[PDB]
Amino acid sequence: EPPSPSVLPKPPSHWVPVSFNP
Amino acid sequence: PPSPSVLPKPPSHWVPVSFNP
Amino acid sequence: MEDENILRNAVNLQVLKFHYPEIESIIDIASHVAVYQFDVGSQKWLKTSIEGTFFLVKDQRARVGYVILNRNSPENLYLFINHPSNVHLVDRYLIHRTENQHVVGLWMFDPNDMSRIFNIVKESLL
Amino acid sequence: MEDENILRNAVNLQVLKFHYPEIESIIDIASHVAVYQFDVGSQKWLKTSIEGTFFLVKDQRARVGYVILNRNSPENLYLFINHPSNVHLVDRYLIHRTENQHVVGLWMFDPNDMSRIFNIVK
Amino acid sequence: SMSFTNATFSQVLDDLSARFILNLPAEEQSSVERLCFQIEQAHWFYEDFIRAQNDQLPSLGLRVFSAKLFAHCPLLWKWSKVHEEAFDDFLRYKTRIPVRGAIMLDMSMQQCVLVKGWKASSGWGFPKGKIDKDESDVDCAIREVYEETGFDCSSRINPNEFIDMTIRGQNVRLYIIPGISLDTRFESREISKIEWHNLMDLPTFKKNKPMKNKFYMVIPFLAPLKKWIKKRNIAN
Amino acid sequence: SMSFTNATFSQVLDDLSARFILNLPAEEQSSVERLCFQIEQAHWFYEDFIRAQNDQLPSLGLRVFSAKLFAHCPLLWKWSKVHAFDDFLRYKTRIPVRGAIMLDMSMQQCVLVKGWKASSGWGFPKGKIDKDESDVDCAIREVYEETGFDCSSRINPNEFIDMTIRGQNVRLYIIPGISLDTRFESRTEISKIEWHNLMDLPTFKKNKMKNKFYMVIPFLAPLKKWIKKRNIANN
Repeated sequence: EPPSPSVLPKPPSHWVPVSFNP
Repeated sequence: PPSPSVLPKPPSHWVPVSFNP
Repeated sequence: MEDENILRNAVNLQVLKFHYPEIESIIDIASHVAVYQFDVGSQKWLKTSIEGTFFLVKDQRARVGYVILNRNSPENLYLFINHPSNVHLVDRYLIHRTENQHVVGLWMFDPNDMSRIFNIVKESLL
Repeated sequence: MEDENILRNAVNLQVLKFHYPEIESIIDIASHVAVYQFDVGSQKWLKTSIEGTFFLVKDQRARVGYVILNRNSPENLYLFINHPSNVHLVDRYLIHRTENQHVVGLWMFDPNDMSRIFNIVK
Repeated sequence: SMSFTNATFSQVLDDLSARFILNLPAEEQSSVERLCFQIEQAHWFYEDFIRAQNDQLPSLGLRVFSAKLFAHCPLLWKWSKVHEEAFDDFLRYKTRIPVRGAIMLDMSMQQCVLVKGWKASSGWGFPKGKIDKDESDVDCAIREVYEETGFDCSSRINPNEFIDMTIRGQNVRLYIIPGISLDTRFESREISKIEWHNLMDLPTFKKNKPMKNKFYMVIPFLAPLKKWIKKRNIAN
Repeated sequence: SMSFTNATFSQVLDDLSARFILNLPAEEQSSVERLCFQIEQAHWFYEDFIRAQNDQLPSLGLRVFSAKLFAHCPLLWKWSKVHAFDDFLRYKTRIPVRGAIMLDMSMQQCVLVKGWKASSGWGFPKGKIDKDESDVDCAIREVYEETGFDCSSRINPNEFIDMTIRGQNVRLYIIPGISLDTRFESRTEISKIEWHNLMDLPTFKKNKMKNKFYMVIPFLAPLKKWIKKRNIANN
């Protein structure tokens, strides 16, 4: 009944921490 | 190439708390 | 009848205070919400095993927070909201950056609950 | 013979400058190191697929950092060291708190490399 | 968790009522069927989780537990005698999804086989599954045990030795199969791991014992299983 | 990655030399076995990864590439000389690994397997040979255990691709005509089995990292040739 976590929108960019070097 | 299981604990103040306390 | 709501809220507060003594009052309630977490390593949203009733509460220290009484496991969710910029209403979801820099997504099964709870949070942090 | 080491360091610097132009000089080199990461959600150590030669380098901005030329894949590791208090030496491991507050673990195949590199970082 | 280790039965009924019943939308509260859904969920929650933290709480049938819950909550008292009549008729007579499985014990009947899925929230449980159309109970048990544990129990399953349990809206039946060798090599064809667990190490099996592990639909069967093993031992 | 898309062949030899050989410890720098091991690793790194990126770089035999790398860095001569490592490279018995390349009826797709790890890339089903096992039997065994498909009725002992790579003697038997309707399952370790279009694989077509591959690119040049033969035989 709840939507799949794929349809959740993207969080604000500064909230995501980048994980490593490219 | 030792397994990551034998590795000791990182320092506390540098370690971040995981989600729900 | 009005008395039913007073007794309901009384029992609700008795339960929340049983789990969390610092809770003082219940600001609002949402019937059914689902909790998602954003994983930094995966760079994607994930569904957590936490589901159930959503309680917008205030504690003794006047802090605003929410408790979610998990219907799937004894592990409830108790998170505080400290800054208006850490809670955003995007689409039909409420995304919250917790105190520990975690990113949580709240999905209310009732769309109206989302709007009412979000606006009362805005009014709560000013 | 001495000339061999000058040629070694020269070629090393040419490669490092090929991947990262801002690099200026190589402070020291460790033969074989393994890279681990601590995951906040897992609350545990994980082994990364990055392995190979460890280069302690100085760049243009006088910053001290290290590049690890991965022998397993083309993705290399280039991390900066900003504070001596952000690097701890564990009995046999080196833990480093990066710019993004990540927790990295370095295991040197030569223990003398571990001690020497830690003190030269200080 | 430890949140219920020192809770009284009345506090537990309060927690379950707020967790599962009190705050439903009015449309869910008026429907008998929705209300049964919530009471079944609260009952399973009580048996599987809360009883594990405190064995001083007694195991209750769905009907007994539902009755005690109806008495405890004054809001629920809005339901009439005629409506609690019809509601108890629904709960008692509701058609529930049939699931079949097995409890596989070693030769000494001191250990049992449990399976765990991939998710961190996935707990240990008996191999079992929902029955297919036109599938017999015994065939469903054999099929699920083969699919989850890779062990063929069709030559050792006994159709007259099983534990019936009505829990979480499901009619669960677990056939008891002792004498399984510990040397048995298990493999699946979606199961994170298959392992032997000691029965006394499982929660609530021993009389007074503390060990953190997650289980799903295992604690409710431990009392009947314990009884069964005591009888079989008494025969031998 | 893209770090090698604009590199010259000499720059590639520079990167491989710094990456695998120059900074070896003095203890094991003298050993022939370790040094040959490192050169083989650099060879596999070049073929499997660097060639995937944009380049005029050609696929090279182990010894030809070893010759060019040897010429590039003078230290290797000084290092290698004063010890018959050449006879070693030429005559070293390497571990035999056997597998199959399974093609559809139209010879446009191939079967690949991927393990559970995120670093695990797509690859042909293959494995290390057991003792006293024949080559063809080893290929059939590995393909059955990894893909659940029994190919003993269609493998051709005279149709195979040999490759000396990463210290391994690899032989992949070419098996066309496999039906796309084939249902696969893993008797193991194997996360997934899937059909890939050959043109989608890196370097197959004349021009041009969404997916990760392991020991797939080196075989694409002979495989293409082989397919070009059979079609021309049947057309």
